[PDB]
Amino acid sequence: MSTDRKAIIKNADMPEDMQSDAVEVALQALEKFNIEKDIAAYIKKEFDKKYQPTWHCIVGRNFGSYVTHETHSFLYFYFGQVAILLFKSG
Amino acid sequence: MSTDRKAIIKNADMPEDMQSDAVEVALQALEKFNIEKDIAAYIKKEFDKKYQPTWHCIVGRNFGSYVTHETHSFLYFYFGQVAILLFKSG
Amino acid sequence: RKAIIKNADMPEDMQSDAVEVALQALEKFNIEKDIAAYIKKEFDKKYQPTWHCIVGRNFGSYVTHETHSFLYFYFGQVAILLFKSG
Amino acid sequence: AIIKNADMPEDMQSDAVEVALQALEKFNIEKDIAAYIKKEFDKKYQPTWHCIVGRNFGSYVTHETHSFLYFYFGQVAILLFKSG
Amino acid sequence: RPDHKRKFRPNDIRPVVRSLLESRLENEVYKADEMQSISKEIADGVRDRIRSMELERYKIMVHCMIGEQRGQGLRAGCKMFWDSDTDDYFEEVYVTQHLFAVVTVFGLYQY
Amino acid sequence: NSDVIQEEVATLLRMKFGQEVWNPRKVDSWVDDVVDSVLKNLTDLKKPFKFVVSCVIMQRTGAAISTGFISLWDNTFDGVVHVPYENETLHCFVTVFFVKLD
Amino acid sequence: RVNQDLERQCEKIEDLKFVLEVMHDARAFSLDVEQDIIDIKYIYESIMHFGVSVDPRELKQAMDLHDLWECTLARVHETEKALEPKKMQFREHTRNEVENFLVKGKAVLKEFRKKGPGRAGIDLQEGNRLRKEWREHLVQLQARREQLTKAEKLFDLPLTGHTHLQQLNEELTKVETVYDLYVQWVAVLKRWNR
Amino acid sequence: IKRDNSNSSLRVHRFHQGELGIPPAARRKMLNEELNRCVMAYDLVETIRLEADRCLTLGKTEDLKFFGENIGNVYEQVMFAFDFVTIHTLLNYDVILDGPDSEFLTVAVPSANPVAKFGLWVKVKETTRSFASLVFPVVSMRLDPKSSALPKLPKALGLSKENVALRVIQLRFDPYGCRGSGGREYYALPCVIKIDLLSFTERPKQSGDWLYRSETEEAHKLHVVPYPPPVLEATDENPALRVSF
Repeated sequence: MSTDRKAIIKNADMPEDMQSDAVEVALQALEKFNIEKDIAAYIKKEFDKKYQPTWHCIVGRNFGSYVTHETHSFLYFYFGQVAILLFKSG
Repeated sequence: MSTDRKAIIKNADMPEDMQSDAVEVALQALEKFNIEKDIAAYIKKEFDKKYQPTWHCIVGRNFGSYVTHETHSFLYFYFGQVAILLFKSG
Repeated sequence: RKAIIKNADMPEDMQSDAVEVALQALEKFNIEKDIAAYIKKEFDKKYQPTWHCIVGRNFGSYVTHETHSFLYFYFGQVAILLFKSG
Repeated sequence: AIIKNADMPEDMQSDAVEVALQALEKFNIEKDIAAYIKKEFDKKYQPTWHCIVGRNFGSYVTHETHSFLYFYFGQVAILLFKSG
Repeated sequence: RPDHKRKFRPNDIRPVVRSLLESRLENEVYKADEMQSISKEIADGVRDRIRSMELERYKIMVHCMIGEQRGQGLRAGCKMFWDSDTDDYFEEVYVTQHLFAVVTVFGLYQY
Repeated sequence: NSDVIQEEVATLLRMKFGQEVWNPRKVDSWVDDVVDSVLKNLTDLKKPFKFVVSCVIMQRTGAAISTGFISLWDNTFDGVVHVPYENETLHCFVTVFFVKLD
Repeated sequence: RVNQDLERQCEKIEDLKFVLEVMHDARAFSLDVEQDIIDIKYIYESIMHFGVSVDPRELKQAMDLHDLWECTLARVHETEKALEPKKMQFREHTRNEVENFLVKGKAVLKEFRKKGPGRAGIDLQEGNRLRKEWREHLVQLQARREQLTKAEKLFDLPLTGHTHLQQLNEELTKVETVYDLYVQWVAVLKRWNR
Repeated sequence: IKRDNSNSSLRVHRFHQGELGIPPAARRKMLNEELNRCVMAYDLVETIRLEADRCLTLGKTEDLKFFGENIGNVYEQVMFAFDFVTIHTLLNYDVILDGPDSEFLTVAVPSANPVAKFGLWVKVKETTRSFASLVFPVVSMRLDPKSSALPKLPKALGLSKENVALRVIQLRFDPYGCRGSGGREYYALPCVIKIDLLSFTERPKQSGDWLYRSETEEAHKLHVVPYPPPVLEATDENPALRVSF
């Protein structure tokens, strides 16, 4: 738990608290562990828990950015030093 | 499959035939485009056309991604230095 | 006093930070070894890796621009180069 | 022809013989020799090489596995490395 | 050339902007007249707040635009002319169930 | 003049948004088109000065809108132009600034 | 131990399922496996560069570990080619059995709707007893579906529904839950009448 | 700027405008430097031909073709010197006017035993006119129409245009003739002349101590006007002209 991240984020077609929870789940996974693969496993449990199966997440600082979204179910955001993407598809 | 286009292809949850089709769609996209985003986009276009929505594909070098995929909806492979992942969700 | 600067693709604020870093490194440290390793250590640990930096008094170079990471300057009789690579 | 620092196999050093030969024969100012070494080594052994040339210097290692070389020719020395 | 402590850089005021916007969307729904009133309040309050902040020799212009929510996909265009050695500019996009808002703020320096 | 700028920018907005109907795939393209064309116009006007142009698009099936602005400063040099419009499918609002480089 | 597992025989359907699932998991985590191999060779090369004298046979083992893992993976498909006629017989047997059980469960649901205790000619206590018997039969059907779920996991079937299908499955689970709540309400009524 | 981040030791801070419609004299001197180093490169060319002839007497063909490519490259850089100077002569055009003035810029190099000549004419004001055949003071080269009855040069030049320019180049050598020396009935002589027409973009905007033009990269690319265009060749007026030199 740190909750000190200042976002540089601009992409949105989805509910608002689900934006906030996407942010919080993604950042909290990094908070809790220094272990990246387990961080991603936590990400998938935590956000398919908070906003229903199924969400698919890709984490890193080198990758392209375009996916297909369930309508009003995608967030694209940047935090810390990592580009993070979280969309619902199924 | 030119020598400059040699790749290692060892990861798959797919039937072999469309795995073979992946070779020529990669060849066509790398001939039509050289920006990795554009190559992936044309691969996405032709592949989702032949195999229906919805596919998701990614290329990057700082990889973290762990997905809840349905059966026979997973594929992962390198173009030498180029890392490519592909699956079905949507 | 002030360094002769001819190159740039990198922000001004941490240009000023790098100038003060060179000030401190020259003040306490006086060998290319210790000054260079020092500046590498602080500049990595506060601007994230991986900076690679070449410090010395007579050399020459060009390789290629590194995306928004580009600097080549002089002070005194020594010259310094700094960049992203990995 | 001085070589005492390396993080390499030895065959690339066999190639490095000739690339240093042409680097010396063609160019003398280091600003362009660095770029020439970059082109040759990147076309032969992939990106991304980076090269530094000097003739009285001290450099300590900062890289990752099998990505270091450091050699002198007479007074002048040349350094090369993968990083990204 | 104002520095880290003195150059206008977007990291300082944007958290304040987002906090204020989220605090003010707690108890409102889109309504074009009051949305316009909120636009005037945002513009003049932000301009006077930064003028009372006095970042060294900087002048700031604000764009505000609040629309009734429809959940569309949008990606903005950005190009301009600048002496942005010290000048700066940034954007922000947010979506609420009652409205969407897009903010485009530029900032220049007395060269 | 401010009205001259307003009418010229309105003319270009007519020429760019005459019949276009909403599709984000094309809406982002029109955003880029407006930015490109109006900055081209302001670059045709370029003196050693500063030009600022913004473009905003929204869709209508029963919605509303209202705009307004005030500025406070030592009011000598800077200026601002506001141009509203609406068409087949979309409202188009473009605000133009000119800044005198000191 | 894997070398010995391929060198022996595993023809028995449980041991056959065990070695194929182990192979599949190894393929799933051979990222981690080859990661360990690369890291071990990496640190050992660091030791060699620093010049510490270590067993040459340890070096031979270290280099041959990855090579024999590759030969092991080749031997996996070599063995799977021969095994393929056998295991396949089991496979579609389980898809057909699971699909037929689901269809027969739909038919049993229709038969329960037609023959339920809500029809006339049954006393209240007799109707409640018949409802309890139907609930016990549904519990037995749930146990049978759990056994066939074990079969599905042993025979590589996607257990869950998919998007709309899984939320329909969750709706059915909620129907079972509210049936349990109605059983609890029946118990409350039993307390009330006592 | 000097920002002293010590305990309390003071700071140095002062900015100023720089310069007016800057006096460019250092840049004419730079152009002269370009000319002189062209001359010295030429001198190196003669020296290397002398030692190349030494090798020709001996038979070191390797060095022969070596010098071949090298001095070929040298002439190539000489060409870049010419158009490089051309671009900056375009650049230095504007702020110098204390008023409407003359339209001459010609240089011959070297002063003694010349080997190359540069000359250029550009139209200056909106308050300008058009006149007869072009007069080049130092160049000692004459351009005239086909018949003396013609008051001016043929119309295909575009004398009515305001943003037009024309230039003359002489060379005391034949660089490219070394490549196609085989297969010839005839042999050349070391003399090359060059004539061409040019155009530019903006009559700039003068106000106060400052003066503005187009700034972008397109403002920094040459606008070549080859002569004569086929469209103007289709006109009954023949664009042929008298050449004396």
